Amino acid sequence: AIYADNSYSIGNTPLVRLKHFGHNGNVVVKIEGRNPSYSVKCRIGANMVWQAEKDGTLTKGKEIVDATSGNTGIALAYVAAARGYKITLTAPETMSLERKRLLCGLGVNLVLTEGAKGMKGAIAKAEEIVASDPSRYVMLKQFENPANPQIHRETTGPEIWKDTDGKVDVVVAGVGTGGSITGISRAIKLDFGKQITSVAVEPVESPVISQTLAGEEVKPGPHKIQGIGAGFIPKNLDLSIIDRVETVDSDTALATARRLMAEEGILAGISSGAAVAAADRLAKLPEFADKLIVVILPSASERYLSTALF
Amino acid sequence: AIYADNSYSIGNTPLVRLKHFGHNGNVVVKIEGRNPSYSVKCRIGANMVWQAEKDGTLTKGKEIVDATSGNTGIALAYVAAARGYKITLTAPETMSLERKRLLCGLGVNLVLTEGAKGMKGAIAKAEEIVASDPSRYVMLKQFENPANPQIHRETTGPEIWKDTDGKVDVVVAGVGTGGSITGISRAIKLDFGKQITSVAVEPVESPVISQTLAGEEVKPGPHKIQGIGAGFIPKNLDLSIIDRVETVDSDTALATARRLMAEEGILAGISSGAAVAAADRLAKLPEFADKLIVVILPSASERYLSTALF
Repeated sequence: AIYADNSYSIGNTPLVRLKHFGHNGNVVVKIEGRNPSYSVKCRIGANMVWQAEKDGTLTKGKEIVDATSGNTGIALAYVAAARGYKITLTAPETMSLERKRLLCGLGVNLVLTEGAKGMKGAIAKAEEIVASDPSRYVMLKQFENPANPQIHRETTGPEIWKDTDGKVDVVVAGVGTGGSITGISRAIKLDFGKQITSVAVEPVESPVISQTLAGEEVKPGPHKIQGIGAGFIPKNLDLSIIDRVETVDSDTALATARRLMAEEGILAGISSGAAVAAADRLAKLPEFADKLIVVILPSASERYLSTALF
Repeated sequence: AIYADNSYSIGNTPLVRLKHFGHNGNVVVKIEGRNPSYSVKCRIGANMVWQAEKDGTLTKGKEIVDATSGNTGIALAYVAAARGYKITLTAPETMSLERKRLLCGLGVNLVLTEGAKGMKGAIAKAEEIVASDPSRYVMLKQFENPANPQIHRETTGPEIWKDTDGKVDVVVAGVGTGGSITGISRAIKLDFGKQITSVAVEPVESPVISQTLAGEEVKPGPHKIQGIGAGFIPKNLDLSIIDRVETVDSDTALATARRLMAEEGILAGISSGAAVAAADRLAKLPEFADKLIVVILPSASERYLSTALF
């Protein structure tokens, strides 16, 4: 029916079958670009704010502070705007000027730090701002805030189960904060009782989950797959539900993304191309030929036009 | 469940209540930016192609030719890509270079005409290309192709009826091709038996529907409300279901659009700001205080960032 504000309109994203990936239709994609803010992060921007209200840490008057690497800050921005919260978001001068303006036009009180050290400064500034008056601010902390995976367990997971009628066999998701694969896996494995195969995807340039699980020295490193590869293990990544970890390089993630536009008519971001390249690999293994593979496409295309993707 | 391709995933867009427009919640918006291609036009790109198949004019091998003023060409582009059709789209050198590239990355064989005369050349080229071999091409003709309003009568209309439980009293829609208000109005007035108020919206700069219905000389003229104000009466505009015509100027359409971002957390285009300004006007008339007003928001924000809107 009718949503009280734009925060409630999250989710119910479509599953679509791919024709030029997989084997006789075993790869189906879940299009999270089909959301407010054009990415999966709307789901956690909404729920981290709802939960902060449920527990009283968010009150009719307090101000949201956070630092953001991109999609999340827009999510929180639109939810704050929808629900009428002051929001401060911190980000260095290493930022897109189209990303600055979007945030600003969202009523974000944007904090511009120095580029140099990277995101460690703006994040430090984000705790710094809170440190001034903790009673005035609340930092939502997507990497460790459990409301992040709990929304995927409550929505994104059941949506997958429902739309496939319980027939999903594998789920393929890149990991940034890890909340996606976590919430979904728990949903399907624990609430819906089905021992699916949960596949984490990361960049071959910064393969810290793979290096970790194999006891190998952890060596994070630069990459272009925007949205994943945080370069450490996030607290919202539960390695206990991860069955398999696939790595994908940036160039293949791009080529796959472009390929989805030109052949599938699906316009998604570099991270969505990374996830499909991972799922395609598995789908074309005789052990997965009969199984139903569900791949999360984290974001939509038109918010990557001016980096590499175009 | 699972869509065979991205064309089938159109529609089921949300209704959201506005908090800073209308009077005690009588204005609710339908967010058509929440679609593949990020606009309502995905609905006609999909259906004009489906219907052309139903009637045999589109065959496994023919090529789509059309000229486009923007959103429609992306819609057709993604549907052609999804359904595996060659598409030629014509457009002058008066085009966004980010709009060119999106189309190109969609596998569009783009035709670049001369700017000078405007869109009359690229359209003429679009018939010109067909004129070479009509057996090779098919021109879908959104302004007069009835599959355009029939999709809104089949989907967008019933979605409104269903989500409001039949309680919608007024529908507010800007008119470009007119298919939106047409299909929706017929749906609700004729199929669902309810004598709602259908309100067309146009720019005060090019008020040809208003000048027409009042017998006044028709004087189209330049405007910035992208998506509406075609500067003539389209064949897919049935003035027989239009109860009222509101005009809105470009500056107010912008301000209203920005206002939806900053206060509602709804990121939409200039034409969506035009439609809400029209609906807000009516909503604050004592005669509409009790009635439920539904406003179509035709497109999403991130595809206007680089003109005026930002």
